[PDB]
Amino acid sequence: AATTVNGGTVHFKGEVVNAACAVDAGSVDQTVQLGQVRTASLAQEGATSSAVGFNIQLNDCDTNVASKAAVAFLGTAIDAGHTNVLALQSSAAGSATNVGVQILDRTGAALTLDGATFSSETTLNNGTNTIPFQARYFATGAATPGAANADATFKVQYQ
Amino acid sequence: AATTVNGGTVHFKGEVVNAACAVDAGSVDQTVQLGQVRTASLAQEGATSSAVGFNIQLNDCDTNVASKAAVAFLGTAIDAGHTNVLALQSSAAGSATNVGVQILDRTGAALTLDGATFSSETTLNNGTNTIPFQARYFATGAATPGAANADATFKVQYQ
Amino acid sequence: AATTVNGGTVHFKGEVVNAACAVDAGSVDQTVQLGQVRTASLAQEGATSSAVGFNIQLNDCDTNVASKAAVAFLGTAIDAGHTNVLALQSSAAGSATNVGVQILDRTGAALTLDGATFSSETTLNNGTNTIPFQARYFATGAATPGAANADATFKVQYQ
Amino acid sequence: AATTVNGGTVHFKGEVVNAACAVDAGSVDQTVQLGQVRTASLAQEGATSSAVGFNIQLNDCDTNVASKAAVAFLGTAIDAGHTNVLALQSSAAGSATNVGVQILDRTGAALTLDGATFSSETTLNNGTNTIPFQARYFATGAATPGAANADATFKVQYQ
Amino acid sequence: AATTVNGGTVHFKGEVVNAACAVDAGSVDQTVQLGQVRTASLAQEGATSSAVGFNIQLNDCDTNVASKAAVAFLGTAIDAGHTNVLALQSSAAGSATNVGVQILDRTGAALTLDGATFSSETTLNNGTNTIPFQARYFATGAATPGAANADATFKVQYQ
Amino acid sequence: AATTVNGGTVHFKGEVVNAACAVDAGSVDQTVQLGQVRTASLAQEGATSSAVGFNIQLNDCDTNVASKAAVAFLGTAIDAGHTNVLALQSSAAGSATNVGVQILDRTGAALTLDGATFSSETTLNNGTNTIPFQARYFATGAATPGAANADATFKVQYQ
Repeated sequence: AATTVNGGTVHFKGEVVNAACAVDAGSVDQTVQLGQVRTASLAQEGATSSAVGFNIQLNDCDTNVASKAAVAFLGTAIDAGHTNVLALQSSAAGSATNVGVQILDRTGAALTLDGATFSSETTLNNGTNTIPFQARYFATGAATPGAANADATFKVQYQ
Repeated sequence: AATTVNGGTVHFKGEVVNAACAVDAGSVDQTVQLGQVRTASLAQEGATSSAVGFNIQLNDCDTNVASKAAVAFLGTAIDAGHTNVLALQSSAAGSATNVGVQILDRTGAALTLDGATFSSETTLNNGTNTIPFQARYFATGAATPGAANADATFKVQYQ
Repeated sequence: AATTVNGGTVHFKGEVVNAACAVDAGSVDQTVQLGQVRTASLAQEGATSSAVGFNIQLNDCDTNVASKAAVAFLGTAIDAGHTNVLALQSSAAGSATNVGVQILDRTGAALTLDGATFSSETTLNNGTNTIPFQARYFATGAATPGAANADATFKVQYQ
Repeated sequence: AATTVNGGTVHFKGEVVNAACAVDAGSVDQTVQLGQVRTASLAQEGATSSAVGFNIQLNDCDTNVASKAAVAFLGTAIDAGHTNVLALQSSAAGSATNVGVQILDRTGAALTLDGATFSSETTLNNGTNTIPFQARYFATGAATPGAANADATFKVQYQ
Repeated sequence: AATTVNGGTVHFKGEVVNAACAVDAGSVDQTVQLGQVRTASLAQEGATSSAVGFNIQLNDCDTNVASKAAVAFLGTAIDAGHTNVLALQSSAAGSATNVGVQILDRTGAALTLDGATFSSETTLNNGTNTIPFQARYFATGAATPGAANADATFKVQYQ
Repeated sequence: AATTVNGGTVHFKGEVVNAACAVDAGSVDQTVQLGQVRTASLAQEGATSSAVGFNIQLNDCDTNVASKAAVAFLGTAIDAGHTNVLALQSSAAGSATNVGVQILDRTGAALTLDGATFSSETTLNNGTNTIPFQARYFATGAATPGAANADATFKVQYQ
């Protein structure tokens, strides 16, 4: 008779921005799988494999508010100096060696995973704008077998 | 020869309740994303956006044991007085301003995030009962860009 | 020479039940699309549009074991009080307003998305039984443009 | 004017291997549903139901590099001793009893979910090799109604 | 001009072992939820509910180094004498009564949470070995509503 | 009637810096797990295993204020002279021997855990800058089994 208990838990994930563009609910998080890459194939100093395609959906956009648009990516360096390529996940005893995922900016040139690296001339129109980006496999030298997992955060700037 | 080492770790999350309703294993924790909300859109004193939908699954329920059912939500106030709306996560230098997520009770009226606020006439039947709830964006005045993340805990009462 | 790597992943989805009815492998998950609904068309307090048709296939059924059969649906309320209608997906900044999908029980009367709402006199025969159900668009008042996506879980009771 | 916000998130899932075989992007994760199994049907000590079929696609394969090929599966034991059969998901209050999914190796004999159980003579050819495997329902005694969900990880060895 | 400040913090969690088996980075910590258990259901002296399934991934394994393998679990006793069952978390005013989680060894028989209780004949093969284990709800008598949370540490022995 | 008691406790963790970069709330503390490392694998004088990837998020950054950026790490020496590698946690009777975690600077060369070792040419842009860093396993000679846990503090300099 009269029993108070905790049902479950609800995670309210959200983020406030400007009146220029807003990422979709199911667009916030996207799963992009590169696949299994062979070491022999990526055993060259500066080797590049097929580039995966993916774009972040962003509905609710205006043109009078913001005309210009910038893009950036948040990640880690594959081999320190090579900040253009992403690094392994966190498997010190199960990851790969000199193997990562490079990020190409829609601007035309390859971007570097720095976070605040906003160097793109994206056009913002009235509707559901979308930011395209590529991500291929990049080797710093001798690719090794193991784990080639990682993560990146998308960035948008309204001007 | 003969090496004893610690494999890994196992988190045993559980909770004992009454013989009226029991939350499902994969129903215990649910990820609900509101998305990116524009300040200009939520720049009104008492502004409300689209309300997200979500229900907590609860299998194993009886009718002779408990007929009535109460529901409540655990969270924080957006602007103190507005305890009906949830508050920001914890980013003092990256969160939003006057922006939160309101909780609507299935009873019909809007509920306030107080925890012990059990004001709902939910009918408990024999089977897998479920508690519906909505959660839209609520502005206390001038919405600001940044972070609009938060969390809430579900509550159930058997009578 | 001798390289051990992780091929892929296999998700084994299953569920044990009684010897009365068993859902088919390809019948477990069904994709039902309502389509694009106009606000002006659903801008009435308690408006209803065309009802979609769909039935869950369930082979392997007995008659001596269970003669009676109950049915229920798991979902969320469109406007709290209106628990009979489903709610939006989770797009706080891209969903609709006062727009949802109602569920009609094969029993004749409209059922409410509560989960444990088993109120149907379904006849269980020897063979491949199937549970019919309808789902039309329901407006609580002034329909709004955006997203009208949601999900529901089917429920069966053997007696 | 000039507003920097976080767009979304991108999950870069990958894995480096040898120059013998590489799993396809859409082949990495496969959804295999067994369906609803009746207790009465699996209420025998060592009962087996229909076996589901599924094979992991693996393009980019060589023959001069690796001629032999091994296969293994990662999972849990249904009843401890019965490590050959998979166990329930994690629903302590919603799962089944003595009900699981057995794994059959393409080698001919049934394999046990141990992870490092590589006991198969798979032939590696030049092209897109594929590893076949079956998975039927296995009862340790008296099957119970509830949840029969689980997961397994595929394993490949190049020699 | 020239400002030195502390960025953040990095927790380097690791553990050195033998050349027989090594737990994966993301396998080190695993989240296993039992769910909500009803008192009436666990109100019997020595009552047992559904057993959850879970296995600790351990890549990098050899066969010539270690052939035999032992397993153990670290936890607390539910009711002192019943060291086979885990105890509550630490909520003296919010936990349950006579309610815990039992641990079943893959060896076939049920193991007791003692830590150094290595009584299993696990076979170590070349590749990614995995240790299966079950964990159901165990009542010492009259189950009570509240909190049924706890934790356990995995243990492995190479011989 | 009228009872004054202490509810709980709230830890207010914060840090004031310059107008060049500010670490995120959930970015302040990051959990990086290396995993289980085999002694035989790290039984070489100056052995290095897979390097883990991780970057500290830092939103709110300016370009006119600070253009150059320095980075440093705070930790202990694995074997005194080897200040480039981190040392064990504090388990004098449960830690490892000659086993630690090296830190690689994004500048390209490997950095030493000294704290005030700011030797990196990081570019500061307008937005959410991020500092990448790697951390692999480093052996001073004969690796031993036990504990390989440690901690490091991130450092940033604005110029």
